Amino acid sequence: MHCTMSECAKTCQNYDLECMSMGLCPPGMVRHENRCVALERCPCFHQGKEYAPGETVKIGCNTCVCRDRKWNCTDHVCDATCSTIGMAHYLTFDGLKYLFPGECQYVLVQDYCGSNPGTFRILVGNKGCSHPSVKCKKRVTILVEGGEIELFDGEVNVKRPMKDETHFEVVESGRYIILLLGKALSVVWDRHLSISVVLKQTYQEKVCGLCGNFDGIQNNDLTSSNLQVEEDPVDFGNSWKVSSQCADTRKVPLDSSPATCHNNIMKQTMVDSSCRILTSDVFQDCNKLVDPEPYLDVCIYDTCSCESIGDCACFCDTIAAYAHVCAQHGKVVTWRTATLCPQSCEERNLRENGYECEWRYNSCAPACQVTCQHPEPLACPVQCVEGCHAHCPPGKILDELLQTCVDPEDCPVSEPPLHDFYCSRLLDLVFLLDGSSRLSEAEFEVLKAFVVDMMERLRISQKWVRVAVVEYHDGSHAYIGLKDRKRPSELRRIASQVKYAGSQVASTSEVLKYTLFQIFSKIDRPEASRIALLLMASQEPQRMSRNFVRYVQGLKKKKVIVIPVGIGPHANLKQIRLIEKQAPENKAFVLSSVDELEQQRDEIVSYLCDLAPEA
Amino acid sequence: KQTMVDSSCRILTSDVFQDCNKLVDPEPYLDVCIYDTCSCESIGDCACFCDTIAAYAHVCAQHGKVVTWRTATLCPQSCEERNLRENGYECEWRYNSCAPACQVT
Amino acid sequence: STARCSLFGSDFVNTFDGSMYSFAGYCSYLLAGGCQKRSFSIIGDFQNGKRVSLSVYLGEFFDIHLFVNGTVTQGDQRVSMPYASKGLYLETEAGYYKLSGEAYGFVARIDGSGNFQVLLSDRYFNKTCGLCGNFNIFAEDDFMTQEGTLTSDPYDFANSWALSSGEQWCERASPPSSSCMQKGLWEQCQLLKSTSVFARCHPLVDPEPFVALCEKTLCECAGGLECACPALLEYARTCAQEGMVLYGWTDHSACSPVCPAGMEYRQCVSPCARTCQSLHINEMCQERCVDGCSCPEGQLLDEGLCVESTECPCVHSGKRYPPGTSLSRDCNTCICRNSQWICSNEECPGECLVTGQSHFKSFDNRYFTFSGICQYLLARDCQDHSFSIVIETVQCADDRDAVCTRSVTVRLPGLHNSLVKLKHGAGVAMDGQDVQLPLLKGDLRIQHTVTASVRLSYGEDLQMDWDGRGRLLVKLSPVYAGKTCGLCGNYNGNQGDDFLTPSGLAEPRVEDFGNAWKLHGDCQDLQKQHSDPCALNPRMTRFSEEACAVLTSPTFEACHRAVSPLPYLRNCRYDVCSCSDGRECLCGALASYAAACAGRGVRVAWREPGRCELNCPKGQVYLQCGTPCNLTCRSLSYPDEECNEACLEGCFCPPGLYMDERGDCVPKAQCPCYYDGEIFQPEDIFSDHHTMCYCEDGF
Amino acid sequence: STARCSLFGSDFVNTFDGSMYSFAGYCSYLLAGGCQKRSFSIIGDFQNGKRVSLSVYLGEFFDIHLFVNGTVTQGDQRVSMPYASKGLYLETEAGYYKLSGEAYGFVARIDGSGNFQVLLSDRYFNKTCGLCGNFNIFAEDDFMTQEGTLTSDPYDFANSWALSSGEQWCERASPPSSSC
Ligand SMILES: *[C@@H]1O[C@H](CO)[C@@H](O)[C@H](O)[C@H]1NC(C)=O
Ligand SMILES: *[C@@H]1O[C@H](CO)[C@@H](O)[C@H](O)[C@H]1NC(C)=O
Ligand SMILES: *[C@@H]1O[C@H](CO)[C@@H](O)[C@H](O)[C@H]1NC(C)=O
Ligand SMILES: *[C@@H]1O[C@H](CO)[C@@H](O)[C@H](O)[C@H]1NC(C)=O
Ligand SMILES: *[C@@H]1O[C@H](CO)[C@@H](O)[C@H](O)[C@H]1NC(C)=O
Ligand SMILES: *[C@@H]1O[C@H](CO)[C@@H](O)[C@H](O)[C@H]1NC(C)=O
Ligand SMILES: *[C@@H]1O[C@H](CO)[C@@H](O)[C@H](O)[C@H]1NC(C)=O
Ligand SMILES: *[C@@H]1O[C@H](CO)[C@@H](O)[C@H](O)[C@H]1NC(C)=O
Ligand SMILES: [Ca+2]
Ligand SMILES: [Ca+2]
Ligand SMILES: [Ca+2]
Ligand SMILES: [Ca+2]
Repeated sequence: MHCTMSECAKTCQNYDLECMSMGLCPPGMVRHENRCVALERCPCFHQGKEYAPGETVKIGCNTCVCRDRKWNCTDHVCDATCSTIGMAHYLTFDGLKYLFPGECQYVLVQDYCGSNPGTFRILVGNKGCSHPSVKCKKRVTILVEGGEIELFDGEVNVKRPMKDETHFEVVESGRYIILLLGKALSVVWDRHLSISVVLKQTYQEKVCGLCGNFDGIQNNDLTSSNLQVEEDPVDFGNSWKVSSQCADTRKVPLDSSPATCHNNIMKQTMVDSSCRILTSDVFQDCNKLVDPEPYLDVCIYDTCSCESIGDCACFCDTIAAYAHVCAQHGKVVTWRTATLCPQSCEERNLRENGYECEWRYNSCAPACQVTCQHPEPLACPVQCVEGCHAHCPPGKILDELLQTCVDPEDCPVSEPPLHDFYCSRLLDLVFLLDGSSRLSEAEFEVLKAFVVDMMERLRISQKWVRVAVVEYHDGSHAYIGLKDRKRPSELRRIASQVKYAGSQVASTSEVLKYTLFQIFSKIDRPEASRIALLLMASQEPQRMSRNFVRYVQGLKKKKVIVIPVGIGPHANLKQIRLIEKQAPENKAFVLSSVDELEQQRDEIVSYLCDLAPEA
Repeated sequence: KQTMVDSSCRILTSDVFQDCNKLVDPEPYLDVCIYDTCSCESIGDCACFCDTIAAYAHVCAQHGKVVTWRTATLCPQSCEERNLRENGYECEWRYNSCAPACQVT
Repeated sequence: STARCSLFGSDFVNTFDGSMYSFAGYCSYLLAGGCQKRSFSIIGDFQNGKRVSLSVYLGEFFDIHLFVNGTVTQGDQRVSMPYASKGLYLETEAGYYKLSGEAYGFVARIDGSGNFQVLLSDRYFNKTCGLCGNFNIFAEDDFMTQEGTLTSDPYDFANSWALSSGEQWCERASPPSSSCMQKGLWEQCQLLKSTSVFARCHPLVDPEPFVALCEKTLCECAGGLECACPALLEYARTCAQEGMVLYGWTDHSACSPVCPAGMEYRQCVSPCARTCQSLHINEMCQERCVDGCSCPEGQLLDEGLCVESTECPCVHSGKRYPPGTSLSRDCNTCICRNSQWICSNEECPGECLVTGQSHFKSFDNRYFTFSGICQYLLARDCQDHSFSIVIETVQCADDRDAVCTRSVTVRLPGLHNSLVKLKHGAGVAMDGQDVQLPLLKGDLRIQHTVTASVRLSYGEDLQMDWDGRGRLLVKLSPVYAGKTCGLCGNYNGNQGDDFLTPSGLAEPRVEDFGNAWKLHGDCQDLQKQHSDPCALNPRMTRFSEEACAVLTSPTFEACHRAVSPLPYLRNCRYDVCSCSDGRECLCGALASYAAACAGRGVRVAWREPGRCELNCPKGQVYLQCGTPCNLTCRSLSYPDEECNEACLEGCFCPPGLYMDERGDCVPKAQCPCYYDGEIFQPEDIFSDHHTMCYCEDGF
Repeated sequence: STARCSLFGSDFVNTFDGSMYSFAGYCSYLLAGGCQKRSFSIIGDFQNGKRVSLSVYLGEFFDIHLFVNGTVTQGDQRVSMPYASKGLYLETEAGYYKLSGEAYGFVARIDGSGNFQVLLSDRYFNKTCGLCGNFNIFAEDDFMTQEGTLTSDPYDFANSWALSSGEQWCERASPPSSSC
């Protein structure tokens, strides 16, 4: 080896970490600024710079305060912006950027999915390209509350009116059309390609489509319309096409550069070096807050695919999308130049008067100014947007019909009595539902009704009784968790709308494993009784039953009661007796058929509440 | 790409240039436009196409046919960089399709 | 509103303005198009008088050829329906081959019997010319020739609108010879006038031209009453165009328009016919209905076939699966019910990975590259301190971009604060003592894998696999979900927060995130994570591209569905460009992607003589899927130690031989016996105060 | 004004700042180039200790290979002199094969006996690294390795600046045996 060169101390950064295993200030004091500094006075770190205790940092709509080397942040769910970037790239609500070129019409956002009663549905159609091209454009159809607003050719087309036209509003500002479709839904459109949908927290967990289910989780955003998560965005998008007869995207091989750059060098590098504008000095301060790499990829892809001629719009619009994101994060960037993507507003200043120069381009101007058509101020998602902005003296107001500033006067215009039996006591309960084919869908429906009425007869809350519902169909499909804060009526609705799997096998040992290691992972209510209904209607292959006794004994060691409720001739009576042998309180119910649940319900709930203590 | 180049260079035949085409033949400039636009495949600045069209417009202006071919969506040009100022803004500079060449200063 | 042109029957045409005539073409002819400035051309192709295809040209840059028998060719290249390109949509709407040009303002169709159809938007009023004639309500002027003159002869007009090509030059077509009439057949043509259902349309469409056409086609007939059907069908379609759908004409007459197997012909079929795998968006379908074929009531379409609503399958990964089928996604399963999948919604084991020049995968599948040079906290249980894994990174080549893990360190506080160090070269030390493997010590187990990689296990809930060259794979059971911390993330099923830092906030930059987890303050804080090391060594860029492209080749297409190849492609190119030896790192990256595929249960035979063959020691044989449980003679000495491990690729002894310490393959009669940690040779005997033993067959 | 680097004789090198040493390479090595952001790379190719070509790369989109015996190949495709493309000019100036890069700020040359030459503009002062060393008048610091550390051994430095390819992976070069 030809080498030819040359307990532990703690630092505010590495205090909580291990000691370097590759080889002194007083206790309670820490190295900082090459001096010993007391604990509880170490600063907090963000974006590579330090913050003294008591200082604050602004993160989206949330605020964080530095206390004891830990940021302590507000927990507001900020408004989320889905965005179509370029001609073939999408950015979901949770931040997943993915590629999907398609010719057809697709669901961009929709709440008419799942059990939720829908209210709005936004469709996006690609016209003039699927492989990004110069002459391309996108059509948006906004089917909100029965009304319909179509966005096309850079103009709004209200093809049917809404039920509440007061909630509806359209604002034109800078390059963008801003539509308010409600108190919690808005759309921002650059009039050419970059559609953006903004949702407030009230729509969380409810929407779907190409923008994904807004839940703060990225991994599940490629959930197909048929509820299956896809590894490839092409299949996901194909699953979200509105018209079945239309063509599917073909999953072209994933070349390192698109067509017309795959075999065209000196175009690939021109595209690369021109898209590196995202890394230049003007954007260099935004790159600390936002990652330019996804937008760099979009820029390269669209610029290869487009090879535009007269309008350089593909490149310029991608850069403008990145600048729009930066402006949302407070980093307004002046990226336009006379030699790079120039924009002029002088067409609005030349006039029959000659020339009067109220309109300027501005890097970004306040989005929703007051006008003769919008005299009252109105809340709108984006604070500052790029484009032509009319600047005129105090007290003077813009008229959108004149595109001219004019005087303000010149404008042209719980529940106990649900049953006699009500169970107000400390209990944690799990319903394990056999999803095998040994129950037909009709039988599974009556089994669900049995669960639902039992939930009617329990005092559902984090106090008193907590309920969880788990279907097992060789995998443990949980529909309700004990941590869910939803109201009892909503929980009963969710239980009533549990779907039917109908698997040929439903591993019972596997659901015992699931409840043991994932449901009762931590006993957060040691004073409360913990009970599970292993209601079951099927055999399992012997090879899958080998760890059954281990799991039931582990559940006993956690003092989780398991009450097997065998149903029908195909119930695995052997596993039931094995459960009974573990503890006397694990007494079994064996039923002729699921309709006998209606008869057994009263004593089942009586037993469950006998096995639970009061406050 | 050949046909996009062709149809975009046909701007020389459009209405704004249609009166100049009586005085000047656009075919040579159409050929130059097509050639340069294929060869360039420009990215950020659309300068090859725009400069060829500007050369044809310059010839037209020499022949007295001043043509207003610029648009916000086609080869836009802005002069506002000269109007913004340390005092704020004053709008003395304007784009003009063509202005007298050798003004007094 | 919109015009309609039809070429129907054997040799008949109907213009936009209603002029109707016969033409038996022998070449291709212009049916419609922009007549001064021809932005598009609709071209009907004939052969021996019969129609064979309906072509469309968008102005010499795109051409499409829809043949009568379902075949579609773009240029001379065949393509499959449905097809969409450059504003043209080919679809099997209502069982009839559609070719929609909404942007260009036209819709074309071929029915099951070969009758062409063209609908042309109002924007082409008085601006089109072709066999369909001009489009101005005056019908007498439809026969304008391409020379710009009217003619009383249909054939002069049609031949004037012929179009030749480089493999077909048009001959002058002329009327064919004919014989001309039979009363019983003539009654069928008179149906147009006598029947009540057709009588509805008389105020809108005069039946007399159709009756004359029907009479002369009966003269041309070579069959039974069905010869009158083209005229009746065209009359009904003309009436539908004018506004009156003649719902009952198919029942009164003896005709039955051709439909594909199992589908019924019906008037006013909604274009938005219900396929199973279709969103229930009925508000979008504002279009008018059309005549065509439909599946019988209660059935649904599925890849063109009609199926029962309950019979029809789910779709995943481009494949269709019958109802009741189950698909696995790691530890989860998804059941096809109705058209949907019912999925298991449970947490599966998390796998963090360090696999090259500082390429990482968090427990939540966030891929990133960091390239920092320090000891970094890779993964730790910040909640209960069950374990703590630290990696030591060094520059692994001359390039600044080549940084890879040299050694791994694992603290196990529950095991009396044991400090295992996994070293370069796959050695192991414990509390500084170099140790000999396998090591069994309480819950801790360490042993060599068939790949010579050290595999560490601690209980059931933690496992590690260290190859000694720089690849580390850490597998946690769901017990640690949410409890984890470090570069590998918090293991909570979300990529979004994997750049969390001990400060409690998520760093938007990988550099700051990684610097936050460095253990030693004197280490350099990484300023920028430079991607694309190929810039520093341009010589390697061609090899990098052309070699790492194999990850997207059909060699791995079997896996692209299971695992996305893009992160592994990025990592491969980075490694090949930055490594000391590009061949070794090429093999490393390809093996990483193949290992991911195998983790998803897909095995790819990717090794070949030209790339990355395992040259197995001595007489051992390479297997792509071999079982490790019974390879070593220790397995003979400890047969009751349970082993259920899945197969893996590596070097194994032939089926009849076990493997000893030297790596030599030996019959079980020659294995030594391991007893109390001592190695006894075959046939060895010993007796003690308490016991008498002897070694035979490795036991 | 402008720097000069030379690789001359059998196995000798002269840096921009005057440091001079011997190296018998067996692979291709970086002679000069943008050292943080490498917009271009000048690469000297050796074989059995002797020089065989002077290659230039403009950042992975264009490469040119000027061999000692007059042959020029763009990529693997042979081309004939004079040649001009993408700002690079190959010319037989004064009987010696020139490779001018005025736009990029460098001029390269091979004389009739195989001695390489590189002239690098002032804009690369203190911003280049390679066998020609950095370009700052201090000559003692020319032996910076690609790892960013000085070394007293010319071979450590040179081998640190080796560049491998998909058909040639660099072996560790070492001083040859000699009599003196
Ligand atoms: C964080 O802030 C909240 C709200 O002021 C406060 O209740 C809490 O004690 C603070 N500290 C922690 C560790 O949550
Ligand atoms: C752009 O608008 C902001 C106000 O939001 C103003 O401060 C700035 O001066 C404006 N720039 C121009 C050029 O008008
Ligand atoms: C351009 O200048 C001419 C005078 O040379 C004038 O007539 C014309 O109105 C000007 N155009 C604009 C847009 O200022
Ligand atoms: C039409 O049918 C023939 C005979 O089966 C077949 O060979 C051909 O591919 C089909 N399509 C065309 C365009 O001929
Ligand atoms: C149609 O076009 C012809 C030829 O240009 C013209 O004479 C006629 O007025 C136009 N309109 C109608 C209704 O024919
Ligand atoms: C090991 O097990 C495999 C599979 O169970 C079997 O084929 C083989 O014969 C066994 N013995 C050896 C020495 O491989
Ligand atoms: C150098 O000389 C050899 C021998 O004549 C010749 O084959 C070769 O083409 C020349 N050029 C190169 C690059 O080897
Ligand atoms: C050259 O670069 C080094 C490293 O950035 C710097 O320390 C030095 O000041 C620069 N200038 C000179 C004259 O060395
Ligand atoms: Ca989500
Ligand atoms: Ca007419
Ligand atoms: Ca996470
Ligand atoms: Ca120097």
